[PDB]
Amino acid sequence: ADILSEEQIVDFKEAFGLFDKDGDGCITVEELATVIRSLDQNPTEEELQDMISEVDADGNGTIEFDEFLSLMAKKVKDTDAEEELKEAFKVFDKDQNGYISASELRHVMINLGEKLTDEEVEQMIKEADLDGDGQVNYEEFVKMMMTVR
Amino acid sequence: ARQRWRSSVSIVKNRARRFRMISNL
Ligand SMILES: [Ca+2]
Ligand SMILES: [Ca+2]
Ligand SMILES: [Ca+2]
Ligand SMILES: [Ca+2]
Repeated sequence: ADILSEEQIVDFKEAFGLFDKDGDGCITVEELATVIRSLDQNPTEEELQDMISEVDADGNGTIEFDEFLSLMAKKVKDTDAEEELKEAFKVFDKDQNGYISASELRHVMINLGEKLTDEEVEQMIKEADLDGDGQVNYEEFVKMMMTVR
Repeated sequence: ARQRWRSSVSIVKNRARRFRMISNL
């Protein structure tokens, strides 16, 4: 279909604004470091500077919207299961209770620009929920992402 | 409903509010 709507650029635009506390228009290594440092990790500035210059053509030292967009929009694979499997579950199970509640999945859903219905909501979670307990456990999630059948 | 389920995960990957790419590096 290849729809692609403002909802895509908006999501990225919102995140970008987050990185640029001083909404200057372009993220700087320093600002980027501050955000990364406050991300529960502190990578070496070496790879950070090299990584930034790697994508940034004119390697001006700052990532422009066009660069940020393509940067992420382009890179979208995995290379790390425990990362995607955990990162996703972490988002779904906001409260991190070990189970995905309809309400939690409801937001993570519409929050993406989708108006579901009572019927869809039921089958939405009820389908993944093998125990029909109106909730999905991490175990069920992994299996659902694996076999899927 | 397996489609929407994957869509939610796929969309989340695109959104990456944590920056899987940058966060990883
Ligand atoms: Ca800035
Ligand atoms: Ca640049
Ligand atoms: Ca929960
Ligand atoms: Ca279940």
